[PDB]
Amino acid sequence: QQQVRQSPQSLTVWEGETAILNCSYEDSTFNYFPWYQQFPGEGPALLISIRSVSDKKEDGRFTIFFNKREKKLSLHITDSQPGDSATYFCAASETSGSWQLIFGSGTTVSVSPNIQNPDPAVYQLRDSKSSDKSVCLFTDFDSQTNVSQSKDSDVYITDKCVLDMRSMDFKSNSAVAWSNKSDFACANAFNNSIIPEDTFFPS
Amino acid sequence: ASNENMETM
Amino acid sequence: IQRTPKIQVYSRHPAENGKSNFLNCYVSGFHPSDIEVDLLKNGERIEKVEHSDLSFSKDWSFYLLYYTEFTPTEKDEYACRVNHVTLSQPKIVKWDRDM
Amino acid sequence: GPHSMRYFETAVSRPGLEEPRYISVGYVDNKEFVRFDSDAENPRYEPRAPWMEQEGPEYWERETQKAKGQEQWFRVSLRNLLGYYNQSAGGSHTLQQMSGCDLGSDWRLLRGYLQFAYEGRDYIALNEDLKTWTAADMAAQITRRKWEQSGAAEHYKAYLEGECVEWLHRYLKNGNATLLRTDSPKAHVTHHPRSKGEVTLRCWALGFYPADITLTWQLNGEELTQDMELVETRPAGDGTFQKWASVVVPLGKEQNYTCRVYHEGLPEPLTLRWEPP
Amino acid sequence: TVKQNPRYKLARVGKPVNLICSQTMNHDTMYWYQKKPNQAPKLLLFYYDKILNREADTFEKFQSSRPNNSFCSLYIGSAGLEYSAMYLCASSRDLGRDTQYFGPGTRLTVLEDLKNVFPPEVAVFEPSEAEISHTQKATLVCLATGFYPDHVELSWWVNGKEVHSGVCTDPQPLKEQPALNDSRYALSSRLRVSATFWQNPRNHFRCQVQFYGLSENDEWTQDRAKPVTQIVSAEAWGRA
Repeated sequence: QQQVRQSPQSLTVWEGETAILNCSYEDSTFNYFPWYQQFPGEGPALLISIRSVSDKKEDGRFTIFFNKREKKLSLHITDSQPGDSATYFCAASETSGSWQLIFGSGTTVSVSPNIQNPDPAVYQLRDSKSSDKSVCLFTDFDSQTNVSQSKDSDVYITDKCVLDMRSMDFKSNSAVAWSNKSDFACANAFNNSIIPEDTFFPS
Repeated sequence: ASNENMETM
Repeated sequence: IQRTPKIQVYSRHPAENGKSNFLNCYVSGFHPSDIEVDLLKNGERIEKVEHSDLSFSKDWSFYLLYYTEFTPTEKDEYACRVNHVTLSQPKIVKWDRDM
Repeated sequence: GPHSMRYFETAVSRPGLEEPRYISVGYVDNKEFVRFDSDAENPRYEPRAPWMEQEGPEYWERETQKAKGQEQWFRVSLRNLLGYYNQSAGGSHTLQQMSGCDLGSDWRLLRGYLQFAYEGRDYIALNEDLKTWTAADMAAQITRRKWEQSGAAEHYKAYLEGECVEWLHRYLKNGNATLLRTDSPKAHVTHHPRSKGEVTLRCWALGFYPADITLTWQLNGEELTQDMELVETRPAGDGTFQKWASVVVPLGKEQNYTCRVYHEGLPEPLTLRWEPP
Repeated sequence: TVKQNPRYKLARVGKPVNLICSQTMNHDTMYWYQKKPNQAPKLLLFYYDKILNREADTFEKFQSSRPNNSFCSLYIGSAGLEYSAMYLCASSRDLGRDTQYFGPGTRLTVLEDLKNVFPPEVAVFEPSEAEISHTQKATLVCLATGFYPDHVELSWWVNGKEVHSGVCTDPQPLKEQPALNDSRYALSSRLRVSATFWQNPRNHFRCQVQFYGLSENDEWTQDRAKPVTQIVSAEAWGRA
């Protein structure tokens, strides 16, 4: 239609790999194409833009490749970092209404960090006696591993999240699972999730 | 003296 | 709908050979505002042509007057050439001292 | 007697350009006093009357800021009109405005005016009450719905009843010597030879202000119409107007035909006929 | 530099909603957008200097006022479930191609009743003994449970100062009972530090959760404590 189409809806790229973020339009009247980047709890900010007259614009790692004939443009992040993991919006503007920006659906990029020495393990955190729930932690696993939800409704489990320890230049993935039920244990906590076979379980 | 219009069409 | 201009070629004062006057070309009742007006002397364009700035009537139709300083003579022929989107080619209206 | 102040605004969209051509023309007693043009080297309000030079530079800067704001109002409105009528920006579109007030003989507000037009056709117009709106097309009803919710009519009423009247009062006091003038027409009948035993008598009317005039040709006290060839009232250039009325009559009975001119600032309608030299 | 407060707004159906936006940059244009999940930010209306322009497909739903260049507000007459979206405010120094500086935004959820509003239950969990033995690190897990709506802001505090280093928090909170609607939410946070840092009793660890719910002028009739905009925290020092 007379809108701005953005593909893919979500993209998962490894640290260092080149991430291609496509954007297509139908109206030939569009001549200005800016890209906006928004982080969680923050509004979109101008990253890099391009005009109809230019076919390529580079700003460090970020590069926009534009094709006026095919009416398509793409954003390239040659050296992907976990700090780039944000939502990207492709806007289009015409001379008629230069003040207005027609944004695309968006692309949620997720740069998976490279783990130098992976040590997958499931640990049990001791209760603070204030709560009846026991907390289980699956940490230091590779980004290839996917965390799945528990079959039991009473057992709550959170998805894979990354932390950065700059002072030690170390990054690690973590997953939290908890339940107040007595039959719940750390060994049978992440049973539904396809966890590595070399996962460390303490005796 | 001329007048300034408020809301647009 | 677009409106065709109303052309009138005349002099400021009654035409008298040897006596100085002003040749006027009044184009009114046209829409849109875009118009091409040129005053002619024996088929040739006049360089010293002045015009009144764009104005529109109560019925939203545009109007402007094109004037030049001239000395009328029995031999010389004057006319006004106007062009609008409502026309197919520029319209040339001859100047009559009796009208 | 009666007075009036108007502001004839125009906005012609230019394809391939961001801003349109905005021309605001101010009038006092159907005569130009202020003018703005975006096409000008330095776009700002300029006086078109010698008595208007009395205003300080503070006033011109205040009015230029109004026009610069209006230039953008018409720019966004022109884009909104494209969406309503489903048109293209690649074509030229005109948007015109007629706003002001007309005062009575007692220097009091008689009526308030606010009229809009798109493509030379009536779009939206503020009613005599200055509270309700008149919408022609279904597109103009969207504008009416928007302006009724934001209360645009209330803001226009405040100017039309207040500021528009307040400023006109001081404009009349600044140049009453040249504003109140009614130039009486100079009439003369000219002889012209025509086909066979027929002649054309052209009754001329020159040097009159305002343009509102009437030319009549009659035989035995009976007005002649659909046979009398008249011309549209045309400006001379110096600030006065011209008009003529011709009729094909037989030679010999030409003295029976009489011409009458009806114009304001004349004690009684001028009656005249052809004089043989 | 564009400011938007509060970050989260809670309103009842029919009641009027008013969102303010500050810029303090002397910008001529100030835009208002509507952002729905996995959808493009739709332009609602904008204010150039003192001139207002509302989009033809949304003018009936939204109104706007601008007293001064710095402040521009978005007004909603009668609130309804269809308005439940984020409202982003942008500002530009011109009415053209120049950069649009967006604010942090305001997440608005409008419901039939304010009965299901609950404050969070924050509890810190001391790192695993096996984690300190196997790896040179220790992970602290914070747990916020039984809160409604989704409106929460988690923060980690070490020795009185806020830290972002080794902090991992879920982007969206998990549903306690996802099978049925009008369900309470749960959020988890992770704080990874060195083994020596946790074993030291001098070091202090605190988990702060900024809850957004009812206001000072909000209606309440129930016997249960008012779920007003409050701060719930959990403390832990360490074990040698």
